This record gives sequence, structure tokens and C-alpha cells, in this order.
Amino acid sequence: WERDGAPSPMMPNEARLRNLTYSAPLYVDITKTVIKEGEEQLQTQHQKT
Amino acid sequence: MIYICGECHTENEIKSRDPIRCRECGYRIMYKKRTKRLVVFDAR
Amino acid sequence: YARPEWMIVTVLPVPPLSVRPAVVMQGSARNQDDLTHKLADIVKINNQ
Amino acid sequence: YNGFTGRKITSQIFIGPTYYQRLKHMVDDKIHSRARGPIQILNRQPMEG
Amino acid sequence: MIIPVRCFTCGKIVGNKWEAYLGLLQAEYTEGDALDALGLKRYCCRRMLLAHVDLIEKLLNYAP
Amino acid sequence: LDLAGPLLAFLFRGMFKNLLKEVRIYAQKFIDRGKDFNLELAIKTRIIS
Amino acid sequence: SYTGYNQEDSVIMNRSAVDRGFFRSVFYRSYKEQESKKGFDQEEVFEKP
Amino acid sequence: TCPNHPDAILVEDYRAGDMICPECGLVVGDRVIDVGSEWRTTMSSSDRAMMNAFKEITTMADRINLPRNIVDRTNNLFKQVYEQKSLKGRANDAIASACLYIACRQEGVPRTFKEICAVSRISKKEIGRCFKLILKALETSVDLITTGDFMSRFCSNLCLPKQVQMAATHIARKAVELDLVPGRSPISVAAAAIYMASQASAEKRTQKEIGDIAGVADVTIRQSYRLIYPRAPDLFPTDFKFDTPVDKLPQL
Ligand SMILES: [Zn+2]
Ligand SMILES: [Zn+2]
Ligand SMILES: [Zn+2]
Repeated sequence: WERDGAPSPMMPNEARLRNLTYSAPLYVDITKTVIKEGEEQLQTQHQKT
Repeated sequence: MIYICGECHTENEIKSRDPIRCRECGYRIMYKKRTKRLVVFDAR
Repeated sequence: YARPEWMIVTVLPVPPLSVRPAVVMQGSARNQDDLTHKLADIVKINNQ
Repeated sequence: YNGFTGRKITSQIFIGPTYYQRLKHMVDDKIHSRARGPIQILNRQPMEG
Repeated sequence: MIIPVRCFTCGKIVGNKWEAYLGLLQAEYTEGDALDALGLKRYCCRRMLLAHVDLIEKLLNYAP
Repeated sequence: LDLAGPLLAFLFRGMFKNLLKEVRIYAQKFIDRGKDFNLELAIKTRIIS
Repeated sequence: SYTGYNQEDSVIMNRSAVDRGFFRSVFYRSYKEQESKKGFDQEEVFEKP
Repeated sequence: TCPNHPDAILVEDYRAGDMICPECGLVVGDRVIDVGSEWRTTMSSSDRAMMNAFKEITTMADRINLPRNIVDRTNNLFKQVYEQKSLKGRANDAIASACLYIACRQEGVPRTFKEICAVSRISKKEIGRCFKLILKALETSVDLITTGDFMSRFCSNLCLPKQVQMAATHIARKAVELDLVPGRSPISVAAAAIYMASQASAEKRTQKEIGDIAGVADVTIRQSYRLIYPRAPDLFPTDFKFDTPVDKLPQL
């Protein structure tokens, strides 16, 4: 991620030259369910957290 | 003060104050140009 | 040369500046030695 | 034959191609001298400068 | 990386024989036959071409 | 022989447990306060990275 | 045993061969320096003093 | 301090670390220069509060992949504001979030208040409140944001080609120069400019898509786009290839 925040693929040579870490973003699908003892259940999923 | 872009190899004059970046490429790795001064090598 | 009363620290000596120097780091920001920091704590409590 | 005198060496010398390697250890990387150098301020003892 | 100009042992010119040596090998010459065709009699000079690795060729695969 | 994978898997579970512990702590503060919590804000990305 | 200069695991090298590039090598040393603006008072920059 | 030469500029020597008379040779000071160090060749509440605030700053930064230099700049701002103590009443999280916003502005890569809010539990309203207070306390200022300060992040986040980003930057700057959108927020203009350029290329992004990344309601994008739509041929760069002709751009 550049200073402006623009993502770009990181080549291994650029990581070597610019002293970066060759890392891949990790995302996880998270499903959240909430119960409020009111015989209603709300299930909201946050894809790729 | 010429810097050569590592991606497109564009020579661009860059001031000390302004940010270091390829004018047209946008690349962020810059190489200094070879000195114009003359250095002698003995072929030994 | 030694007395039992002298074992009790009534007056605390202060090491010279040569023993504990003022290191310079990040420019003119004098980095006091660990002894100075303890000495600073000692004097603060002593005055209090 | 002796290079200095050109006379045949009495013994016949085992000579042939052998694969040799130059090792990273150079003498220039190792030679170092000290003569009234930059002592430490706190310890008043020698240190690298 | 590139063929030495001189044989190390004797100083014979070897820098103008790598291209010919490769051409001779492409002509189905054996390595020994090619060296003899190139005038390399002393095994010190034959060593120069028989054991040369031309890394300059792959170094040119990287754009300047 | 513990190669890169199994060695990395050893770290990930410790670091993932901290991540799950951290979201539990973050959520508990908001749930006790009475207000729902934002999942994106609960996750501390620096733990794994 | 030519002149006694190869004794005790020492080697006599041909100076003429060395003159021709025999075991000549390059040594590359890379130096990295970064300018940090941490601290409002101090702001280090690249320029010839 | 050569005894023979009063007021003489002694020359530092790295051989032994001593200062020598510039024109005597006399060594004044045996080895006092300390060559190696010189030439490169139970927590307090204030401290603990700063510790937690610094932890929050780093946590916020990783959410939007900010470089450590901005984090360091934010930490310096927090120390100044925290030590000045004009915002003692305000929550440290709000102060840190406002400091993060200022640090981004001071580095030439502004993030909109919504972008900072999305990474902080503090609402945008409270960040703005602490933002203005911090400027007063520090007696500092931030250069006004422009439309081009967000084109790189927005276009990159929208997976738009470089040419679309270049056209989007040109359209937004020209619209401001022509005063086609007086009083409109730069972010609204940037989103509308991106929409116009995006609609004119193969990679077309809906109004909703640009709003989500830009944080601007599609209604707001619609209003700004309507103002610049009439002058579409003039705003587009001269050397621009139109997948969809300018005359056939969406009208709304
Ligand atoms: Zn370039
Ligand atoms: Zn030869
Ligand atoms: Zn003098």
C-alpha cells in the first residue's frame, strides 16, 4: 500500500529493494448471530474480514 | 540531478524538496545517473 | 576504619560526573545515566 | 625446469588441472592495526573509531 | 561471466575462440576435436574453453 | 522435522487465539456498556501481521 | 616444494596468471540510510552540508 | 583553546578523537572527542494513557494500511496535544483519531473524516470537534484538501485503470478551475469526476460503487455529476480514448 493508500502487487525484488515484507493479506468470513430473548434471531455475515 | 526509473527507465530531473517518484511511470524506485566526472582505470 | 553506625546510610554520596556521564543521543538531548535517574528519584523523595 | 636457473628439477613434479576456489576470507578484510586510538569516554579505554 | 581474453597459464589469446568453439560444436564436432580445430594444443588453453561458463548470455536477459 | 509450514502453524494458533481473545475483550466492554459492537473495529490486525 | 613459500598449508600463485584475471573477483558492499522525521524538533534530511 | 593561540578553532581529529590547534599542531584534549559515538561512519497515568493511545493509533493505522511515518507523525501530535492538555476533557480515542487525520493531511495523503471514522469507534462528528481543537492547541494548520488528493486511493480501490484515474483527476481539477461546482466538497467532486470518467471507459462503476469507496451518498454524487455533465467534452483530457462517446454519457 502506497502512501496514498493505493494497493499494488508487491514484487519480491521491490520488497528486497525497498525493505518490505513479502506478505499477503488474510481475510476471514465471519458470521455474527445475536439473540435478544425476543424470539427473533438476526444473523449478519461480514464477508472477507 | 537525473534519476532513472527502475520500471520504465525514464530520466527525470528531480529537486531535493519534491517527492521522489517517476513523473510518468509513478514508480517509486529511482536510480541516480552515472556521474559526469571522469574516472581513470588502469587496465591491470 | 569501620564503625557499626557508619553502616547506616545517614548521608548518601553522589558519584562524580566522570563515574556517570551525560550521554548525547538524538542530537543535543542529553541522555542521563541510570544513576542520575535514581539520583533524581532519591533527591525527590529526600526533599519530600 | 627451474624458473630461476632453467635446470631440470631432479624430481618429476605432479602437475595437472585441479578445481580451486577463492574463499571469502581476504587479508584486507582482516588486517587491522591500533596505535593510540579513540578510547571510550566513560571507560577511558580503547574502542573502534 | 565472459570468455577470458588470455589463457591464464600461458597468455595465449582465447577471447576470439568462444564463438568459433560454439559454432564448431554446433557442427557436430566433439569438444576435443573443436579445440584441436581452434589451435588449442596445450591443455591449459583447452581448459579455458572446455571449462568456460558463459553467464553473460543470461545476464543479457535482464533489461537494462 | 518441523518445516516452515508446521512451524508457522504453531505461531498462527497462538496469534489467532490472541485475536479471538482480543475481540472477546473488545466486545465484552461494549456489551456490558449496553451498546452493540462493530466487528471490524474489534479485530486487531497487528496481532497476526 | 618450490621455494618454501607453500609450507604449512600455504600456496604459491602465478603472478602472471593473476595479472590475466585468474581468480579476480568483485566485492559489493551496499549501504542503506533512511531519514526519519520522528520528533517535531528534529527532522533529518538528505543534503550535502 | 591553544594556550599559544587564544580563541583558536580547534580541528576535530578522528585518528584518536582529539581537538588540535588549527595552526599549531598542539593536541588540546587527549582523546576527548569520542569519535565512535559522534560520527555515524508502576506506570504513570499520563504515561499509561499515552501508551494506550499509541496502541490505538497503531491499531487504527493497520486497518487502512497507513505507513509507519504517518503513525510516527500522529504519535508526535498526540504528545504535543496531550502534554498541552487543552483537550483533557475529550476522550483519548477521539484525540488520537483527530491526530491521525491531521497526520494524514500533513503528509500530503489526506483521508476523509469518514475514512478515519470507519477505523475508529469515535464518530465523525467527534473527530471533527477534536480536529479543530487540536489545531488551536498546536497553533498549526493543514493545507486545504483537493480533488486529486483522493483520486489515487479511490480509483485504485475501484479497480479502475490508470487512464481512467488520469481522466478522473483531470476532470475534477478542470471542474474546480472552471468553478462548475462552487461550494461542493472536494470528495463529492472527486466521486462525481470518477463516475464521469468511469462511465466513459470499458470499466464502468455504478453510482453506489463509487459512493461506498468515496464515502459520498449516491445522491450527492448525482448532484455534483449533474453540474459537470453539461461541460463533459471540455473537462475530459484532450488525449483521451472514449469507449462510450461523451455525447452518450449517462444523463441524470
Ligand atoms: Zn517509470
Ligand atoms: Zn594456455
Ligand atoms: Zn597554536
